[PDB]
Amino acid sequence: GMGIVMSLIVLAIVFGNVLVITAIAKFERLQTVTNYFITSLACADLVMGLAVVPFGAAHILTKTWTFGNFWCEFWTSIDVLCVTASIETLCVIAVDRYFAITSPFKYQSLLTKNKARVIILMVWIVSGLTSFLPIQMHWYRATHQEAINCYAEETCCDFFTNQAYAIASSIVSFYVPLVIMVFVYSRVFQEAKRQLQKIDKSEGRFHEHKALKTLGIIMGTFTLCWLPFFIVNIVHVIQDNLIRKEVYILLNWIGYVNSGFNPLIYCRSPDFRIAFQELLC
Amino acid sequence: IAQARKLVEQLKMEANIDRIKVSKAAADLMAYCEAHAKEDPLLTPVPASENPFR
Amino acid sequence: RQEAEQLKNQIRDARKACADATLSQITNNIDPVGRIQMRTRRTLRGHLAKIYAMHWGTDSRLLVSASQDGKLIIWDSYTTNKVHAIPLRSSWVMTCAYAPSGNYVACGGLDNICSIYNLKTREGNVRVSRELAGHTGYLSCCRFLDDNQIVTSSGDTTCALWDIETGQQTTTFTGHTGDVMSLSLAPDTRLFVSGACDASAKLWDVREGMCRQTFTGHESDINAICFFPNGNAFATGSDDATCRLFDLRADQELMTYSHDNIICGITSVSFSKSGRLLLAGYDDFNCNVWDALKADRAGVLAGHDNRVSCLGVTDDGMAVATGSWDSFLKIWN
Amino acid sequence: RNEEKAQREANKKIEKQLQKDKQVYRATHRLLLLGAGESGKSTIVKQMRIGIFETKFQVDKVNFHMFDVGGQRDERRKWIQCFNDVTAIIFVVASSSYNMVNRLQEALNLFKSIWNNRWLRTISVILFLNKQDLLAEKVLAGKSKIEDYFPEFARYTTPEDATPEPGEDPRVTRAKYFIRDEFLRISTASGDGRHYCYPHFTCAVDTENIRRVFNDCRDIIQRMHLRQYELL
Ligand SMILES: Nc1nc2c(ncn2[C@@H]2O[C@H](COP(=O)(O)OP(=O)(O)OP(=O)(O)O)[C@@H](O)[C@H]2O)c(=O)[nH]1
Ligand SMILES: CN[C@@H]1CCc2c(ccc(O)c2O)[C@H]1O
Repeated sequence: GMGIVMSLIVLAIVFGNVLVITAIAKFERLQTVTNYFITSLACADLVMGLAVVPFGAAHILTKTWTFGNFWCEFWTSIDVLCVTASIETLCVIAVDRYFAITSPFKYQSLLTKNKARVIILMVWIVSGLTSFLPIQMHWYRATHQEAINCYAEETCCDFFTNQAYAIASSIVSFYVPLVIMVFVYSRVFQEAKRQLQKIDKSEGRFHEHKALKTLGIIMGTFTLCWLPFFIVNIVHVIQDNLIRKEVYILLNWIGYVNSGFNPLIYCRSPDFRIAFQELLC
Repeated sequence: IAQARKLVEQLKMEANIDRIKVSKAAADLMAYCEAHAKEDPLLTPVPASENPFR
Repeated sequence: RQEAEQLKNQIRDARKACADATLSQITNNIDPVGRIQMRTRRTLRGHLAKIYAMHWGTDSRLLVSASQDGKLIIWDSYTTNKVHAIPLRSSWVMTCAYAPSGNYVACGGLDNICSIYNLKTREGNVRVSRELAGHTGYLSCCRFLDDNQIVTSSGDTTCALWDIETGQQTTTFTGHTGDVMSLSLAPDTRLFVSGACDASAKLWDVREGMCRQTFTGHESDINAICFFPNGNAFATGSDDATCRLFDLRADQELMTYSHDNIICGITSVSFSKSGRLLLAGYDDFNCNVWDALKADRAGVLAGHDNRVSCLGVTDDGMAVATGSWDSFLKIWN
Repeated sequence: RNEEKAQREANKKIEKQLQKDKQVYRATHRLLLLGAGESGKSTIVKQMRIGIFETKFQVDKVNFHMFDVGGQRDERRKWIQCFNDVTAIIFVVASSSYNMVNRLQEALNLFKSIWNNRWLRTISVILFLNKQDLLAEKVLAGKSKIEDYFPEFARYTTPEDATPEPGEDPRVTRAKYFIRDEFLRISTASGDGRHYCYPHFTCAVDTENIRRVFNDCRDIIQRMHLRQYELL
């Protein structure tokens, strides 16, 4: 049963991400500045679903890591790299939507394909500098008896960090983008209300749930998927024995599930539906 | 009143012409198409050696 | 005034007496052409806005296109290389032409004037050579009779023959009621036909300057007109989703090309080198290939994401070029 | 052999200039000026300045490009497909010509024809109801009455939301709002939410007619983006 569920999750993630990527690549009407960020987000989710999930599933089911310590370190590094680079792209998408509405006249000059490429490489470099660099140089390892013993054991693959890294990585990956997204979407909601109020005043007699039904979905899925884990990450390092090891993995997998929802949230436009009808059937 | 006269004069110059039967005209068109069907790259595909766009 | 009704009755009676058979009744045993499948070979990019006009060269290698952004680019089909790019004084451009000798290019639009550009002469950068004025309405089409004379049609319900050296209307043609939308020249350049917005097509004489015949079979404005390679027939297409073939000698319609699953307009028509295939562009984002002698569809051209507004076939009949509002050109084979 | 390399040199130079022109093309807004006739288009053009005719004016470092087609005069408009991708259409109508020969009904018919076109299905209209003082004069004077030419005016009453300017007579504002609602009804009936209408009361002495267009275009672009992102 557990294997069936995990295989279904892997298949769903891979299918959705591959479909979105090939739909963007095949056609020319879907190649705009906005779709580049969506392409980058779809890449990380595919790499996440293709690499991280199968090996974590095998480690959970077998209850024993059957590879060397090098592979465990590499797997942890790519896990952090994929998680970091996926959240930070949603912030970029939100900022682009913010600039498209509040300043409509200067939006064309503000963002260009070259600027989009520069931003994407900057995001990926920042994501890579916080995952491979501190892990491969062994700057994140803990210094207690269980951590040392399990590092020594060749069959371990477990997570043990000190306070500084567990705080810094969590802050960079989650907490900085959250404030930006909140501010952006609040301002967008205010602009929508202003326009709706103008329309009603001008021509109301002849004739805000629409904005809520979208913004609430967008923010709620992300928050409910990634908040509990990034709270318990700080909690279990702040004080010991409060958080069991079996809840850390559960919350982490709940966060992993979010990779399979992004294509539904961000690719529901009529153009994407038409493109999907062509490639499929 | 001149416009009516101009139209009437024009109608008289397009009714006094020598017309042929539709059968002969259709036969002529069919014969031309059949004769020149050999030299039609779109109708009969040309080999890739002679194709300049491939 | 009532004499016109009697005169028109005599014309209909004679035209009814001539028709003793149907084009379909004699081209009934002809084997069909089958199915024709064409694939895109080239795609030309560089226009910032939608495209209205396009014209091939007599060398079957170079072509010109016009766009609403205010430019006029000359392409190289074989290598996909831009050769020239002429900025236009007025952005709104509706037509373009390419000279038979390859030394000039015409232009025109909503400014009511026609401009002639000099390409292969002593011009490192292309510069305006002449400007022809005198129309009181927007231009619709223009074709080069020679290196010194040109014929144009406008929304003034009139067509004119110009002299580039002096810049005056040598001959003017009158008789249409609505705007003239297209024209085409005969291979010998002695007669030409035009299609207007009053659902009527007329046959003109270049030297004499007087109309000869009138054909009326459409229910709406005629948008495109093409001329049979033989020189004794022509085909038109209107925005009621019908193409019709007329015969000059018989002075009547021969066959109509329509289907019940299409209801959009028609923007362009063109024949093939032999004349067996009729290619027509529609508002349904695509193009259709017809059988001239049987009125049966033989294929379909798809790949454009907006209206198809231009269509042309090379002089050697080797390739087909289509322009669209998606600011792209495609070559089919 | 060297011929192929020679052509690519000219291709690179041409493609460099096309990049500069794309920046200008996407940073400018095109407006179409349309009027019924004897409405006051020339005066409206004159105040913003301070075949075909084009004017340039820039407000708040934004470039606008206005077109006035006057060479083509006909009752049928087949050139109107050329303006599929304009930002807005400016419609000018003389509000005081409700009795002279009816010109107001002809303007309403023209507006209805423009609104329901198959190609202008995503273009908003900025409406300028011109000649306000003549209307006020001939309404205050009892020489003529509106209900003689528009029977529906008898049963019409001013709405509670109306805010007349100080010192204005109730009859004048009733007439103004009736004429405005005559256009607003046509605008609202067939609209699907993809394009609206922005009506304004203008005059010869007005000087703020260049800010109204700026504000309306900003609203148009903002609403288009909001609708695109499924927020409106
Ligand atoms: N009192 C008054 N008169 C105006 C106003 N606008 C225009 N007029 C007058 O109306 C006359 C005709 O208006 P024009 O400014 O010529 O506009 P137009 O060229 O007639 O407009 P079209 O006929 O549509 O081209 C002019 O002589 C103006 O003086 C206005 O706001 N108030
Ligand atoms: C073992 N799983 C890791 C553990 C810690 C961690 C993750 C993701 C992003 C971060 O910034 C982290 O610090 C998780 O994917």
